Amino acid sequence: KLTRTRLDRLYGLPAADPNNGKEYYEIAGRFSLISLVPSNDDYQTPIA
Amino acid sequence: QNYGINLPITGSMDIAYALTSTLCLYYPTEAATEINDNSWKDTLSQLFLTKGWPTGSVYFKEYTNIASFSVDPQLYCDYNVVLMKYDATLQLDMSELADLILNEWLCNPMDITLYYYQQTDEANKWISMGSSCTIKVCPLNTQTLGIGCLTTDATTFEEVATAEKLVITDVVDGVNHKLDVTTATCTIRNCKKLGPRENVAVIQVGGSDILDITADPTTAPQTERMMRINWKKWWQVFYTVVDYVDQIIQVMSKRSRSLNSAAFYYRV
Repeated sequence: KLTRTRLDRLYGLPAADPNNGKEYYEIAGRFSLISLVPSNDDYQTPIA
Repeated sequence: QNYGINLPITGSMDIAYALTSTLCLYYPTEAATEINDNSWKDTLSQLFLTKGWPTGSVYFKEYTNIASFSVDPQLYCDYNVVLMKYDATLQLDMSELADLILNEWLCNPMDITLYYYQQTDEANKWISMGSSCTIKVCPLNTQTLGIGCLTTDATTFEEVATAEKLVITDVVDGVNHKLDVTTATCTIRNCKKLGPRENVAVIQVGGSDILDITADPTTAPQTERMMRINWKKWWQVFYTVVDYVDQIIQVMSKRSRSLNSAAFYYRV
């Protein structure tokens, strides 16, 4: 709700004070990364 | 008397020359479940008494499954007769079990973490026993390097088994082989086939006889100690076994390594 305005019941965070007493919004979780890594093998090496 | 020295034995042909046993049986548990009775052992003991062998000394043991019987068999007895169920999908299990229980194997431990290995005779076979055996092997030429598999890695090996309860393996003579097996559950031993064992005979309770006892594909003979009969009910099988007990005793004999005189010959 914005005081002294023509619209109330606003939705979504304002662009003025998006933090309001917090610096980092810590988010802990598990990530799985199945990627196409560029690497041939333990091959591509002199045999000796 | 003198032991451990092979000496000539004198003989003749004009001199006129021409019990206390201990029987044991191994059978799978499905027979016991099907017979629906538990007092049958007393009947078998009485029938053995009728033929002539004393009671009290006869022991019976059961195994949950042919795989359960496969891992570390125990054979301390005088006349071993084992009933092995036949199948059309598990030929190698029966073959390896009969081969292991039919011939004596002088074995040594194998450490595949600090050594290499090679064969030097036609009786050199590798026996793996455990709960989860997966033998992974990469051949090495005379220059000690991998062919078709890199020695540095181990996943690229050419496997010969996968979670097998027991697996007998043979390798090409004259070359080294680097091995990597999960030793935390399964053991690999280097055994040499010294000679035949008559103390154990196997009766294939089933159909098409498929047993081979020789590692070379050239010869696959049918030994006399390998018996085979048809079956629908286990009581018929037991009746046939007890009726022909004399033939089974005649074809078999006392173990050729515990005669109380063959000492210092790898037994007693």
